[PDB]
Amino acid sequence: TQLITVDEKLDITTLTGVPEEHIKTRKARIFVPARNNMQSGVNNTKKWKMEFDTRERWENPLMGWASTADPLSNLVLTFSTKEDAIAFAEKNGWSYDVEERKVPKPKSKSYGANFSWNKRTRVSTK
Amino acid sequence: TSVKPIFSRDMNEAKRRVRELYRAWYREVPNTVHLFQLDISVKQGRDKVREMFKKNAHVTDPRVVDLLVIKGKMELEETINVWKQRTHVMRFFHETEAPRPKDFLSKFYVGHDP
Amino acid sequence: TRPTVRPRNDVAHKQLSAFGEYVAEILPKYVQQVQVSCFSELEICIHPDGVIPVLTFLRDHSNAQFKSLADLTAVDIPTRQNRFEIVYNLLSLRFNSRIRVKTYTDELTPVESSVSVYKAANWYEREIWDMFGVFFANHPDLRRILTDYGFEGHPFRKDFPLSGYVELRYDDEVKRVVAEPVELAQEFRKFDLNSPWEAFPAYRQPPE
Amino acid sequence: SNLIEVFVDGQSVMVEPGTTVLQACEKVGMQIPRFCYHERLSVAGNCRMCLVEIEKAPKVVAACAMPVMKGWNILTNSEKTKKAREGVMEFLLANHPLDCPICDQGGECDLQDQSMMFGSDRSRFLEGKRAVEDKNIGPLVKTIMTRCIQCTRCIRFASEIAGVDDLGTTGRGNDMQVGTYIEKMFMSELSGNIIDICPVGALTSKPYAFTARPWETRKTESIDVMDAVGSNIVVSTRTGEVMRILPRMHEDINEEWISDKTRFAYDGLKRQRLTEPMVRNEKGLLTHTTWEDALSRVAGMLQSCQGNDVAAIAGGLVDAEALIALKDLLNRVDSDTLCTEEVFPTAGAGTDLRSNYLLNTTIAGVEEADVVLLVGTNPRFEAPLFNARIRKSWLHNDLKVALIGSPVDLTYRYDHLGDSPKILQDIASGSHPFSQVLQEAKKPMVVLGSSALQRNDGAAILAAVSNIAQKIRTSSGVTGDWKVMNILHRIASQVAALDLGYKPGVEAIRKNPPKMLFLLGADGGCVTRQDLPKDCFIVYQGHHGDVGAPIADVILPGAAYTEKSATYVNTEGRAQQTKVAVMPPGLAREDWKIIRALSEIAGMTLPYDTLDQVRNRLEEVSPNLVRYDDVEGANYFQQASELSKLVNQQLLADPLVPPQLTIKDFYMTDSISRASQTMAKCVKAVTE
Amino acid sequence: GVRTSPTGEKVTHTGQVYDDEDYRRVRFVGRQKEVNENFAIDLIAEQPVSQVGSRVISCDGGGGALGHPRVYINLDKETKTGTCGYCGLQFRQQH
Amino acid sequence: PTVKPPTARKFIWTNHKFNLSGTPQQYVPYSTTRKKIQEWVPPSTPYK
Amino acid sequence: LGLREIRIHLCQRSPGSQGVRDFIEKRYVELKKANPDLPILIRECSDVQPKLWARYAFGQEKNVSLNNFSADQVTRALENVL
Ligand code: SF4
Ligand code: SF4
Ligand code: FES
Ligand SMILES: [Zn+2]
Repeated sequence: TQLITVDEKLDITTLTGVPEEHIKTRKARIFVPARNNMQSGVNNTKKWKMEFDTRERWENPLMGWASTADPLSNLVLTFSTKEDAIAFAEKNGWSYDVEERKVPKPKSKSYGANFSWNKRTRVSTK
Repeated sequence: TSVKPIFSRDMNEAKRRVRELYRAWYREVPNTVHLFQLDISVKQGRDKVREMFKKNAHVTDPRVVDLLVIKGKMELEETINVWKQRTHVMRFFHETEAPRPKDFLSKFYVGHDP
Repeated sequence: TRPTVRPRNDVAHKQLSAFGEYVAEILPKYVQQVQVSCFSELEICIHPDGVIPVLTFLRDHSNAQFKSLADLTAVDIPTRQNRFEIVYNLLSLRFNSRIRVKTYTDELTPVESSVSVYKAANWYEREIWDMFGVFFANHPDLRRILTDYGFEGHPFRKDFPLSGYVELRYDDEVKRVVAEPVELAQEFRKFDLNSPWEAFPAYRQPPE
Repeated sequence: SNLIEVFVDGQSVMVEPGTTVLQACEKVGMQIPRFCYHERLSVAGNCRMCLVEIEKAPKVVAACAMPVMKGWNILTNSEKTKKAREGVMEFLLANHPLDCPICDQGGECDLQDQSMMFGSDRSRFLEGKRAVEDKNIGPLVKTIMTRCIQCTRCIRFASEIAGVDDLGTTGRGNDMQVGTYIEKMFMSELSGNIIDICPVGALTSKPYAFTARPWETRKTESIDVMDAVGSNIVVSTRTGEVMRILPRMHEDINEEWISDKTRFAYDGLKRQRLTEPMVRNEKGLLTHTTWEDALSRVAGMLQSCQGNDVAAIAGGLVDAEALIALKDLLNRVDSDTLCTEEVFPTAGAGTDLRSNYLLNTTIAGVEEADVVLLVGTNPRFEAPLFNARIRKSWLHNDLKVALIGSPVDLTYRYDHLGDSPKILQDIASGSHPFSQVLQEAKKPMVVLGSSALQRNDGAAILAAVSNIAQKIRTSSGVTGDWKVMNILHRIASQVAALDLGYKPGVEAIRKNPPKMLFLLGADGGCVTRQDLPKDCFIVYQGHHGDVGAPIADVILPGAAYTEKSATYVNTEGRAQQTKVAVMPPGLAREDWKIIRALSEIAGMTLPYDTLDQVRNRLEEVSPNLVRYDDVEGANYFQQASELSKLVNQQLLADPLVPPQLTIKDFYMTDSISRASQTMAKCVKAVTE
Repeated sequence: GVRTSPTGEKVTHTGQVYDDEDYRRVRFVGRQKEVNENFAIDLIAEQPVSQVGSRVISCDGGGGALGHPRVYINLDKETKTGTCGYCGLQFRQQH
Repeated sequence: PTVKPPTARKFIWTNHKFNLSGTPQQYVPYSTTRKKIQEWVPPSTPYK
Repeated sequence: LGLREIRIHLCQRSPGSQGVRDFIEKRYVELKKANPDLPILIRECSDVQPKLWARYAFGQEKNVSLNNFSADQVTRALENVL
């Protein structure tokens, strides 16, 4: 009711109990995941995935597994806008990198363009 | 940006509540080190307590400082009861080195640590 | 769709629609959404200042009894200015209907301790405080239940990872149980599984 | 004006004319289940899965070739649309075998995803299921043609972007074997791209064939190496290691494209790597030891030596971060000499002047060029993705492309002008009808290869090409800003070293003899222990060294491009950082970490410890290199060419030929590609 | 049935034998490395190549719906005998 | 099971090696995997 | 000791940077004829403070800000460096 409020940023790493080593050490990455190109389906777009950097993964000497001393290794954070993505990355204290979304460029194709008269565009095989 | 407070009006009442909390922690140590049959002198534990208070020293929002006061209040109630045990109080200490320094040469002999 | 398809009660659809329109018209101060699911349970989406008034209304008023309290949950959703969702669930004894009171909340600004109107909400509030951090002012006892007291971090966030930061073992050096940083002997192989190709065209959110 | 209305499911939107239904559905957010369409190829209405019902129509039309007439109402989710999709999917799963366990596209099929989300569930067709005899298309591509659904996608692929025409349809009815009738190895560049074009598990990878499965592996952002272009590459990594790589899309460059060497190049990256620092022993044997003895020996020698005897050759795939750190320690001690494997002339201020030493235009912007000539190179075997862009340009709009130096197998009916620099300058300057095409054309491009840069006359040929570009620049009033002129390179770290103010070429070592030198990835024989005094003290910091490494005195295990967060520059000046995917085997720490540790141990220091502070000093040296992902267009071309008149020397009549000319010379020119036995298999396959 | 290390240890069907600079050998000390005695590759070459004079054949592998699913393999190449990807056992046509 | 015991497959034991934990002859775990990264071979010849 | 390297930081729009563009139109070929031995270099990124730096004497770097300055003043700063 028009109360106390100050206008400042947020530093939630004092609250969430995380080690400051894993705060100042690592660095987030915010990106739209590129389409797995062997498939052709663009539903895997329309997100904003936040990952962390990959780190040390040695081998289990007894079996031949993959062991790591990395607690923040296998997270991913699905967001829906870059604005609140960068806002959250600022808000929870860690540093971050911002890649940029690259759309499929629209084109101009026709079967009639494939079957021209003098133009060298000619499929010659179908 | 009318945002609700928790308890205080600025950082000053927050300083008052946290110095009350620090007084309670300071006169709350010797009963704990007498009760739990511990292993460490009184002044060393008090120094790590005041070091923990020194750790969060760059917080300016009143809600966050009030919430840390609430966290310390909850932990102080649990330590002044006998709900916690020897393992938790030793878990506040960090004696299980891991002596891993910030020396770039020592960061180089055991590495991959940006 | 005559075999193998779950039928739905359109009678209950119309009744819950009329009742939700009733509640929304009679409390205009706090009601923001009333939605009816296709499987017919009522949902009421609520600003976090009518917690105590709407719960005093819903426990009483005798057109809607709703004594039975089910869960209070908090679901952690990023990409929102107000992240968390306090979800009351109410059940009427005389009427056999269920309403989901979804009031929203942020990280820091509290809500106001439903134990003054609902005694069953006590330990639910204590649990949701210990696991998330939605502060509960005007409440008698906010302590830690379902964690260790040396443990902290509110681990039911999406920000907290799967495996915690600490890990216990015993050592004869200090003759006790110690807590070291986490050392997994196996990766927890995470599987990217979400295929493309739009499994539900009715739920297509619009593009930018 | 240029806008046509459709009611896609009753939702109105304006559409450009000439486009078709599927582009409108992707404009509104819809998809359509499709097989034979592809967004880089021609449209051939064969798959029949793409159907959609339009109102007031007795048939159901295909959504690939139908032009958008005015005021449609498109029912993407009507009744008979779903009925037709169920029918066509039930047709497709009759002649397709039960290989879903043993196939190579388990999570990455397309039949499986479309058969769930659009197909039926109860099947028919009790008896039948024809079988097709497989072929051996090549030792790089495993081929089981029974999984082929005859979707006719690789054929249009080859016939447009490869131009090779070795894959055709044979037969009729149910019996249509798609392949080569004569059992000839389909081998060319970009042949590795066909295993991702194949939307089913029919044309697949040979070295990857039965090693993984897509849901276990995790994807990782990365940037291509070994080429000056840098296609955007996603490494399918698994278990602290790899499995394989895939191309991914940048708008300006390499949209769904990758080199075949690049695709199959990870084996030599994992084959015989270096693990530990190695010091010689007085028997004469390069033993291995801990970092203490090696770094102490190197620091003691470096502190005990100064002068012009401190040399550093950085060739091959090295960072920009490591170059900044090495240059900074280098100027901490006394002075300089730095060289690369390749040579660039410094006459008209070539080390500076952002104009000349890189590709000035846009690689996507070569589509708007009109007349292009090409002085000695072979773009089929120097960044083949650029050749694919050239062929795509020539296929869509008009080009006139001439080649100077050697008639090679560029596959698009090119002009050839002969082999002499005097021929190029005199013919293109004085009087010739093709030179008249240059003067009275509109948007021309002269591409200078880095292959003819290697001779001593490179300043003269550079001066002649700059004279041609300057003459067209003074001609026609076109377009500024735009330009005829561009050059290409072979290694990205060459472009980075030209950016950071180094001396290209070994000439500073040829004149002044050094007595202490650092080899960062010198593969070829630029310098040896015979072009240098006997007491050498060379330190090779590298990975899987087999040629260059037995020469060495001190071996340092440097990291690899999949093992460190680099910052690389393409041939047109775009900073693209890599992402760490694999931690290296052995000790094998990071390169700038090694150099700053060397500054720590030897009697000096550096005011930076982390990679962000390395980026701060990189921001100090060059401002564009930290502003990622963007182009940078410089100017002052006439100023560069009037600087070029300082040295005006002979254009000798030796017939310039690109050594980048044949398949083995493509496959073997790296330590990485030289190491991998996959490349050895396909070398002996193509030769024998 | 097997082969043997130079140190005198049972190798496997997979070539994963050891150095003299290892420690998995020292955890093998005193406790028997239980290799599979019977290998897998050896049994296939002992099998008679089943020959049917058809063109395109079926395969089940030891009982209907007890084994790998039906695979229809081609027998049109002659010097290249068609191998089931599941069974492993070859086939030849006759004429 | 003397009505029909057998199976006509030639791999089945007749010893039926029983439970053996706590013996000198017991199972050990290991890796059924060959060489991982194939370390670089240093040459044997000297340069002086 | 002596001079080693000179670096130029420019953009497309700033008035002092426009003065440095005029300096680099008129007095760079004169500057290159002055010393063919000094590797001066010119850089733009997209937009930046138009700096002029010089590294010499075992790595000592010196800054001048050529913001809102004319071309003759940039010539004076070049004489200050050299
Ligand atoms: S081989 Fe693959 S891409 Fe070619 S027609 Fe068959 S299914 Fe299509
Ligand atoms: S291509 Fe697809 S449908 Fe065919 S066997 Fe492979 S995974 Fe199955
Ligand atoms: S895309 Fe229209 S037929 Fe395949
Ligand atoms: Zn079989």
